[PDB]
Amino acid sequence: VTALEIENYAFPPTVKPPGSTNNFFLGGAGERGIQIQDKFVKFTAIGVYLQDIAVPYLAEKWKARSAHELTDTVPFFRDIVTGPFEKFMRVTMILPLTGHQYSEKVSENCVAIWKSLGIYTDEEAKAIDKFVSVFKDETFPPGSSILFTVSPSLTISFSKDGSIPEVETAVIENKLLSQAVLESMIGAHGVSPAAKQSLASRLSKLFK
Ligand SMILES: O=C1C[C@@H](c2ccc(O)cc2)Oc2cc(O)cc(O)c21
Repeated sequence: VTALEIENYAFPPTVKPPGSTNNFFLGGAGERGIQIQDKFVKFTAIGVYLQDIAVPYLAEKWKARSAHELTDTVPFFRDIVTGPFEKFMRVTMILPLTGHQYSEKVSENCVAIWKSLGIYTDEEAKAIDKFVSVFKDETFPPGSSILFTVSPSLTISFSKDGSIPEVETAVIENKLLSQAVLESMIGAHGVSPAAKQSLASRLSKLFK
């Protein structure tokens, strides 16, 4: 596939997440913004990479549907989130964020929606606690990146720019946390509609 450039940040077509050794391709990328006082403040640029094997898996079930169709289909993105393949997310900050600011916002989203499905055990709370522990002292100037590998486990890595380090920072062995992080971005209530549309556009075409 092709590379994508989002808000002056470049996402190449392939990456090598640090922990894994599988091949990944850029499924899509998009900005993430919030609405404050009449203005859409763009905070991050998100790149969603998928393991190569995701194309045959998704091609079987989502072939013959237009990009417009896939964007609305909620089960299409749930398959991207939960499929039996690795996912890698790059979150590059457009505006500066502290790790506490980032993890707290990640935290409530993940905890509340887990209460939606009545799957919130005391284990996920421990996963959340570790997640917050990873981010506690981190700071993320413009251009720095938060890297997530979602594996059938969540691997967390940090970079001061857009490059991928050779060694992660932490691994959290929880399947729901690893999935929630990605759901919070490209899910039904996903904070990056633009990443969803990029994913819809690029994967449907790949299915051809
Ligand atoms: O990429 C971001 C930005 C982050 C954020 C924005 C502004 C702010 O003040 C604090 C955090 O919120 C998020 C929350 C998520 O669940 C997943 C995400 O990818 C993100």
